[PDB]
Amino acid sequence: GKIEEGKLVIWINGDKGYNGLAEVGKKFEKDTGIKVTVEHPDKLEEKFPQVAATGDGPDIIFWAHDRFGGYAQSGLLAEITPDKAFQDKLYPFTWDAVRYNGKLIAYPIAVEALSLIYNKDLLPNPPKTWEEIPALDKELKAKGKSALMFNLQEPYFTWPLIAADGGYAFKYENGKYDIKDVGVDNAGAKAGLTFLVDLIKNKHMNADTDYSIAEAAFNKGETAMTINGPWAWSNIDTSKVNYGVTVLPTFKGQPSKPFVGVLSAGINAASPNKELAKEFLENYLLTDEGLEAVNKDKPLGAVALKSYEEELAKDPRIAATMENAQKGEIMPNIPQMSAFWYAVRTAVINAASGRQTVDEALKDAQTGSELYRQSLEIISRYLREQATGAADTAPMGASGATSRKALETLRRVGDGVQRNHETAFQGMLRKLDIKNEDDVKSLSRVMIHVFSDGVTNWGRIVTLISFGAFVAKHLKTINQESCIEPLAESITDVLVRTKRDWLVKQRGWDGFVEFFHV
Ligand SMILES: Cc1c(C(=O)O)n2c3ccc(Cl)c(c13)-c1c(nn(C)c1C)CSCc1cc(n(C)n1)CSc1cc(c3ccccc3c1)OCCC2
Ligand SMILES: OC[C@H]1O[C@H](O[C@H]2[C@H](O)[C@@H](O)[C@@H](O)O[C@@H]2CO)[C@H](O)[C@@H](O)[C@@H]1O
Repeated sequence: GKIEEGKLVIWINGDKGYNGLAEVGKKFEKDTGIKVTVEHPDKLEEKFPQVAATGDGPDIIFWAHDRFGGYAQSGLLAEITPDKAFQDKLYPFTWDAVRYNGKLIAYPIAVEALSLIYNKDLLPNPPKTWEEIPALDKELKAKGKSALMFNLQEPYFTWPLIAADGGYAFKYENGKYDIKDVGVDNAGAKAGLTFLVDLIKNKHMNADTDYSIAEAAFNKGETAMTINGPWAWSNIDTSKVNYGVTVLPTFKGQPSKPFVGVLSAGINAASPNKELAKEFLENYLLTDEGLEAVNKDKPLGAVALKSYEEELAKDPRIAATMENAQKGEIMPNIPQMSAFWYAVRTAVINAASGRQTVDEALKDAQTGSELYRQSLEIISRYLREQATGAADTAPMGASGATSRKALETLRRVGDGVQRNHETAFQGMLRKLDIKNEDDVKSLSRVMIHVFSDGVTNWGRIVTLISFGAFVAKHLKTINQESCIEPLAESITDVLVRTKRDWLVKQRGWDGFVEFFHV
């Protein structure tokens, strides 16, 4: 339950240079007498938010930057406040990757992008296009080899192809994300994923291939190509395969667009060792010697530290990494990234296995990715118009008909629940004694308990939201209207976290509208 004072516990993924990181920890111990323990738990990016929410977990968590906005939003990360001298030692765009609501919430370490890795003794020149891979596989099959194996279990590896002809996560224009505008089930995404599925149908790839299977095949000289990041180069070096690292193939004449990650280190908000952690990260790890120790274990990519990157940049494999990165897109760090990845992971796995068609898989992924924002739209608008008596005139935006009709439905059914359950609602409002924002943020734990116990149905979702409206009316009448949007956010988080899979199975809010159709 409590993080131990006077030591450092660090989590890093098991594909990274954790032995090199431990060597940095031993240098830290030699100076300070403070022991550093490096661990690489399975699913650490899922475990961290669970354990840290209880005040437990590591002092320092390493992951790509995309998960950190979610952690920061949940209050799990300490704000990072390096001095100018330190900040100037790292590239500005790396600090940008770890900025969330105006605050730095991790230290950037290195820039990662996937590349095409190829065996020059099988394939002296890499394919420039995805479309030529089937014919190459046919040539290679006659030699008792295959063209390509890569991890089909993690959507990170398949995204570059999905993105190539126009798939996107959240639209980015005019220096801004439009979180309502999700690009998972458009014609471009379908074209990419169909190409992948056709590779599998035509026995060029196997839907069961995972990281270890692809890595072993490439490193044993059994397959001519793989798709992987810099961390994989150590094991390829050890294997003695004559390998190149190059630009990903094009699809429909367009570059493959990898999602670019910045390996980052956050400090747990519950750590009593924040000063020790800052010292470790700034004055041991983010040094030429610290990064070299990690990079010698498993390569980092293009490091954030300018002095060391100037050495590393002369490596053609790093040049290739950066070429692919420039053709791709820096991942968002918005809290909705976790859901996007979960939705797309399932879509790829189901399309690849034949459990769903591409169209079915991508429709579900779209709905899953849109769920938080659409739910918040509906719930916020209902609570606010209930509180004030006046509706919001702003356009609903994307999937607007569904939002509008869900709101219209919820007006009917939710107004009814408020009337019929006035007595329970008034009683409970009095018991909970909500006076301010602090009281609203305290509701989540109890709300999750109540709502997640028992059966799942649309009626209970209506009760959740309708009591929210009942509370919002109270908040407005005591001059606490500023608490309504935090309330709506809390209710939305409870709903979507606890009922994600059920919601997607209903066609989200279209299910709700149909369920209560008069
Ligand atoms: C039965 C019921 C449900 C449900 O079926 O899941 N929900 C209610 C919401 C409110 C009420 Cl009054 C009732 C319910 C209810 C009760 N009896 N009857 C006859 C009714 C209709 C009281 S026993 C259940 C209960 C409620 C709380 N506790 C400690 N136990 C307050 S902690 C909280 C909970 C919220 C909240 C939802 C929005 C905002 C704040 C919330 C703060 O939503 C919980 C999920 C929705
Ligand atoms: O597959 C979804 C997954 O993609 C990214 O994770 C990468 C990670 O960034 C790399 O450093 C390397 O470890 O491979 C992972 C893919 O298995 C996202 O960072 C992650 O949040 C997301 O779930």
